[PDB]
Amino acid sequence: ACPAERSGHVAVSDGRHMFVWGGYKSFYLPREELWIYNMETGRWKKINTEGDVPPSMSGSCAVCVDRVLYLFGGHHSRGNTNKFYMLDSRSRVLQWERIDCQGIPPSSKDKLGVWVYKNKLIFFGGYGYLPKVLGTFEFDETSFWSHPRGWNDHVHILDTETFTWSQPITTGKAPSPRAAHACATVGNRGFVFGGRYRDARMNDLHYLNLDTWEWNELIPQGICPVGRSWHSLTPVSSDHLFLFGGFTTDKQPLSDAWTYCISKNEWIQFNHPYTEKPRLWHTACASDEGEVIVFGGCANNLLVHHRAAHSNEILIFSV
Amino acid sequence: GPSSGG
Repeated sequence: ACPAERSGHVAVSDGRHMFVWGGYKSFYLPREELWIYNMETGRWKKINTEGDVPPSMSGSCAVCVDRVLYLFGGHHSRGNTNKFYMLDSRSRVLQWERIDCQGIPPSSKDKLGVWVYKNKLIFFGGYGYLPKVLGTFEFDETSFWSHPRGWNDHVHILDTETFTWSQPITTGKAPSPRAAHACATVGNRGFVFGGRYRDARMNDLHYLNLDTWEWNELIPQGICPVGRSWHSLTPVSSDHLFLFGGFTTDKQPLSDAWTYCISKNEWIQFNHPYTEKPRLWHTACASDEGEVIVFGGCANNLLVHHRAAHSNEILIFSV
Repeated sequence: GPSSGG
């Protein structure tokens, strides 16, 4: 029992079960399928969901808060969306619910990132159509020749107490607009690393203070990882982020792994047995046993669609 | 399609 290979899916976890949905391969994976990976046993279970099932999408943004799945955005066969769904997995047959949220939602987009803080889901960045909204938008000129698309640096809050969208008034210098960056939350710090913007897959590291809404840039002393998009960034402790895979400005698929030590502001390269298994647009989830479970994604330049090496392998890192 | 902008 194993799910088909795919890139651009979502994977969220409670530390024990990892829920996999969506993505595409070589096209979109079946919308009603929810794959559950037991991190302790290593076994899969497919279930068919009901209710307001989202369309099959890549680049959607999902979270698991107290075993409630939330999903925003993505790209389906007719383009980007800004719909918001929730799937309670706490129990019966799982039923999707499309949440008609109050307030101004974000623009339709995919390949963004989210931080979870108290009752708030905080979404940053992504790629989609021209957006009233705070922040900046920057067109992708390769989309001009349909609807043009571009990157944003937008921060949006969905307050789960009321399912109301809003935007915080931030201080500091936001990261540039970007997509396929990776976000990770530790405490009240929402970290974002890398991502694609114009002609670069970037190497910069920021966090947004989720209490005071101040942006900070982190300059680590010493060797930093090469700039990338489509990588994963995973909290593995109150003081370490785990970086794996991605895709460089020069289209190199990556298999390096690093841990960022927050308190020392330092990157440490991480040796592992998958140096011959680069992955981009995979997912990664931390286990309660201190592991990082990488699933899916593409082993080569997925931009050459007819040659794309999509994967269904589980990679287990012991951090 | 899905991969643009990354």
